[PDB]
Amino acid sequence: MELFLAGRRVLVTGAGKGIGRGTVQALHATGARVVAVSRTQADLDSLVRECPGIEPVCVDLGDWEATERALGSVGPVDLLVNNAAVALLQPFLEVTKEAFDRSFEVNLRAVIQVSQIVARGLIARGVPGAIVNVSSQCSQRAVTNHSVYCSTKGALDMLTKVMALELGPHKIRVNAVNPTVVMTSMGQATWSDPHKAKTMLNRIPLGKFAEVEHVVNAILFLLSDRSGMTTGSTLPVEGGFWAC
Amino acid sequence: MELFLAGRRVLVTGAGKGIGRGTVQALHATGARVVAVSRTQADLDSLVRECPGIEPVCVDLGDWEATERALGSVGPVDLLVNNAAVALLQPFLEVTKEAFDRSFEVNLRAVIQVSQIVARGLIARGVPGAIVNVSSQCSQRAVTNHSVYCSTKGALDMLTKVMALELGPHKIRVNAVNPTVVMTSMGQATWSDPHKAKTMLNRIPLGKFAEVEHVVNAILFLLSDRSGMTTGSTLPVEGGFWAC
Amino acid sequence: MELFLAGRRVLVTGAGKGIGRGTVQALHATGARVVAVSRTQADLDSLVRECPGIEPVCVDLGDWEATERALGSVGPVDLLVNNAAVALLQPFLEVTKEAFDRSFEVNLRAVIQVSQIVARGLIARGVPGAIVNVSSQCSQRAVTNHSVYCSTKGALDMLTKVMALELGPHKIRVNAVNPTVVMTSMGQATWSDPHKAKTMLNRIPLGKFAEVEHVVNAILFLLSDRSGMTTGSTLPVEGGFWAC
Amino acid sequence: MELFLAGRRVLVTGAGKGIGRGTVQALHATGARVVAVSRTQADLDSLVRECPGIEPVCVDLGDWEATERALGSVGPVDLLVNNAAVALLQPFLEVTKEAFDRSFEVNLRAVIQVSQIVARGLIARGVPGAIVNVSSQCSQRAVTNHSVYCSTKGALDMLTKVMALELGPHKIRVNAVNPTVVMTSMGQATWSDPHKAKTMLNRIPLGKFAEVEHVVNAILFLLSDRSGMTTGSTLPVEGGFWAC
Ligand SMILES: NC(=O)c1ccc[n+]([C@@H]2O[C@H](COP(=O)([O-])OP(=O)(O)OC[C@H]3O[C@@H](n4cnc5c(N)ncnc54)[C@H](OP(=O)(O)O)[C@@H]3O)[C@@H](O)[C@H]2O)c1
Ligand SMILES: NC(=O)c1ccc[n+]([C@@H]2O[C@H](COP(=O)([O-])OP(=O)(O)OC[C@H]3O[C@@H](n4cnc5c(N)ncnc54)[C@H](OP(=O)(O)O)[C@@H]3O)[C@@H](O)[C@H]2O)c1
Ligand SMILES: NC(=O)c1ccc[n+]([C@@H]2O[C@H](COP(=O)([O-])OP(=O)(O)OC[C@H]3O[C@@H](n4cnc5c(N)ncnc54)[C@H](OP(=O)(O)O)[C@@H]3O)[C@@H](O)[C@H]2O)c1
Ligand SMILES: NC(=O)c1ccc[n+]([C@@H]2O[C@H](COP(=O)([O-])OP(=O)(O)OC[C@H]3O[C@@H](n4cnc5c(N)ncnc54)[C@H](OP(=O)(O)O)[C@@H]3O)[C@@H](O)[C@H]2O)c1
Repeated sequence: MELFLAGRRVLVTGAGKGIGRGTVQALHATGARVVAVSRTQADLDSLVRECPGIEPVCVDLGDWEATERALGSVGPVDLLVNNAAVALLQPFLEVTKEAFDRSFEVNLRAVIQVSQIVARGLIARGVPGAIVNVSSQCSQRAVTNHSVYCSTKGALDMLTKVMALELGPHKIRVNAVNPTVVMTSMGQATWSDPHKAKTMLNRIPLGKFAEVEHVVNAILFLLSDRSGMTTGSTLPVEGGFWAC
Repeated sequence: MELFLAGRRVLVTGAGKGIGRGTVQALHATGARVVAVSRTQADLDSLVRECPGIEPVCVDLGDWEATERALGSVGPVDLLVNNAAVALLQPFLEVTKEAFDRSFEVNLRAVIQVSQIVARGLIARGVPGAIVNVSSQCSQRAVTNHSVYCSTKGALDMLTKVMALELGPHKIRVNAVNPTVVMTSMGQATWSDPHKAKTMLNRIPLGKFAEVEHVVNAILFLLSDRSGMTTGSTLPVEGGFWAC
Repeated sequence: MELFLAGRRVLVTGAGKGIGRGTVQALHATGARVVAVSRTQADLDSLVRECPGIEPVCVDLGDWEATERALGSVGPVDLLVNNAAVALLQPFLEVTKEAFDRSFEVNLRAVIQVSQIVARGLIARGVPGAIVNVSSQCSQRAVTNHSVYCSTKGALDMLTKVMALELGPHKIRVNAVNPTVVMTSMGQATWSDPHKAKTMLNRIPLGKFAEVEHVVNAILFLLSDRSGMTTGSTLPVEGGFWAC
Repeated sequence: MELFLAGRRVLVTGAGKGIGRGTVQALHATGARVVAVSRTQADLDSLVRECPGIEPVCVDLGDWEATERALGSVGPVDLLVNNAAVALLQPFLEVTKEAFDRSFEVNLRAVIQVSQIVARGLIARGVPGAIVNVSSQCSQRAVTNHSVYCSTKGALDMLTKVMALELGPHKIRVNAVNPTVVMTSMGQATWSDPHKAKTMLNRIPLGKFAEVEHVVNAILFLLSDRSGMTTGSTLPVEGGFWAC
């Protein structure tokens, strides 16, 4: 199934590691032009060696002012993957103002700002496009010590819906993907305990956590014209965790 | 994106018309071996002329005993699309025992029976597979005169979930697709009035009804290993109707 | 908080045992006039001794023709609790035509028929009313061996929604309550194993199953004018099971 | 139905106007002791005249530091209603950093902080309690120019779920209410146009917007032991808007 992603310009946030990195790798492989945005220079340096031709942008996306300046003259961008996020885990009764603020600045505010920059561009050019927001299984199911992170992802699901409503007339589709634990730096920080992960694994009908490739495939399908009547959705990549 | 559907054996119900017909057409074009099951012989005759080498099975899927007999020695089936359904529309206070019975027999009990036949075969062979159930935007939003139809589709969503739970350990994924109005015989029976369709259209961010191709694309993605951590889901093909 | 249920005429199905029995008991204590409908005569005999002045109607609600005949001259009914149901548990691959048919006949088609009888009466009289459908935590989460039962309850949720839509203009509200395990004959048939119940209990934030009183309280709130802008809803009585 | 709210100490945020004000009025009428928290002194002055004995606290709840200082020695609080919110409406492509920040500080961060203060108190005293979060119909359905406000409410729904999970062991229930337009200063700012409200009204089965009394009744029921197995829920007070 040809997705018709070849030659199109794609911006990926949180491109340094895990899902964002895999997404840049897949897009570069299929002949897309990629803008790779991430917080840590070393991650972008190695990525550009692996994927020659991608345009690295090193910026902290929790910084509205710095984001605007860095994504300033990004150029035409046809397709957008909002993947950058932080998981700042604290028991509810220990949540701090600082962890709340940081989480919403990165996981949600930056989704607004980057998507605005991309959408404005598409509309000015009079051309259709697509946005995928990387949410989570946790966007619709609570997990201990994830009050902030779950709230950002629940917010992100709804944000996705409003964006879909308002951008649909401009032929811009906006979807979310919702993965279970993916063993990456985030995933194997706290799910690295074989029995903390055990209780969750028992709740997953397919009996396993998600690979980066599972998430990337879902993102690519949602970016493509193959999903041309899908907008405002939350596509689960969690092995049936939501079902039971 | 290669879906790896070439050579696999696929059974599609309600193959005679609309979405099921389009699904047969797409699968045959990609090199799958198809078992086309539908109620009306003429539909199947023409489809075999269009798609030489498909195996037609003419049966009324509302008939448990006749389905068992017809789908008896169907052979190895790796993939299953449960698409046959009836939309018997009556105001709630006019709902009849007959309309209820027929609707549940075709729209749900046949999903069980045909899925058992295929699943039992997969388990005997010890091989993975996938099932797609064609649901509806109505599975989750009520529409006047659709009390029975809405209930079958709401049931079918939850059926998809239990099937996902129980078949997951056998590496069989089970997903639903949930289209808005598709202008087919069913779609353009009652949504043929330009203002009955107008109120719904105003609720769709993408400002249009779904084409058969939109639904087939989602089906083919959910059948393929590209959607390998998606099970128990309800993938909307409704232009954003659920979102707003 | 006065619910203004004194003097109103209430019909309750499955009144013989568990939740329906408790509902009759509570309503009779508050001064409602109750029509108690249930399958087994002995259950109704004892309940009328406990609750003198209730009107017993012994009928099998799975029988459309017999229900029509029994609920024929029931008289003015202002409020309706659809509680009768069967839990026929079979592994998915063991589901039978008979179990499916029985389950849908009692759990759903009877909800339609009894609701039509009451609603038609309300509309003829030109007076407002309310209907409560007793659903399940299973309406929205799959449980092994509950493919049929889960599907009836998933259907019943969506039925509640269409009924709410169509009856709203007649000032008739229609809501569902969705309890977790309630230790009654149904609840303590299969959840009687202390470790089968253990895995579910660990998923309930309140760390316990529901008492009959919990469910009756939610029913009575949804019947009263206190819930006057609530219709089409699914009120969980599951200790937080859906939330996590 | 006695709710057993008499004599218990209840804190209500956004008590100055609309739903929060009605809630203080109802609680004061039933004999509860009320802490009334709101931004504008004049609103609290008049409230205390209407409801002698309530403890006014004038504070901007978007200010973490000022909140901590003001709700410092509040005293024992048994029950909590988080109602303060701002609706800062902007088209998606016009959303500003300032409107995002303000909305999340008030609508969500303050819910965290106030609920922490109350919960810590309950736990220190070893006593059960209840929290109700005033969300919205918009928490699960997108509305034009409400991207920020819808995202706060979607976040609030999820927050409610995590809080329910973590506080359930401490016998603290946490629920949300989700009203449609209530004609208050917020409601009749933008829904004051008789045809902007017309499209929404047509989508409401009960054919009307919510009164303050509808919301207050739902809050009281969720605060009471009558809803003793309900936690992590989102109780709609939107006349069936979600159903169709
Ligand atoms: N694995 C899981 O448990 C899991 C589950 C469900 C959903 N998700 C979601 O999946 C997505 C990807 O997560 P992952 O597991 O791939 O995480 P990861 O391995 O931690 O990758 C996240 C990437 O985002 C970048 N990033 C974070 N904050 C940033 C900021 N302020 N500015 C610029 N870049 C920033 C990170 O950079 P630095 O490392 O340089 O900070 C990193 O390159 C997220 O949206 C996450 O919420 C993850
Ligand atoms: N089109 C829409 O508006 C819409 C919207 C939401 C969901 N859906 C769902 O999409 C699927 C496809 O519908 P469609 O629009 O393509 O409908 P269609 O054009 O009416 O085609 C339905 C096909 O299923 C077959 N079928 C029906 N009952 C059968 C039975 N008892 N045994 C064997 N075959 C049977 C029909 O055969 P005969 O014609 O010979 O009876 C027909 O070939 C269904 O599951 C439907 O509910 C459709
Ligand atoms: N308890 C749980 O675990 C649980 C959990 C989630 C949801 N629910 C739902 O809660 C409701 C009440 O169940 P329960 O636990 O109270 O069950 P129960 O203790 O088994 O009582 C069910 C009552 O309904 C009656 N009934 C069943 N079929 C009938 C028929 N065809 N015609 C007339 N009466 C009939 C039964 O009569 P006979 O006994 O004479 O057959 C019995 O009096 C149902 O809608 C059930 O699905 C229960
Ligand atoms: N009516 C609707 O359209 C509608 C619909 C669905 C849900 N809701 C929700 O219902 C709840 C009540 O809204 P309403 O219609 O009653 O609104 P309202 O009439 O505007 O009342 C909101 C109250 O909250 C107070 N408040 C706002 N920000 C505050 C802050 N930073 N610190 C302290 N107090 C603050 C307001 O004070 P000032 O006026 O002094 O700022 C006011 O007294 C909210 O959670 C709202 O989101 C409203």
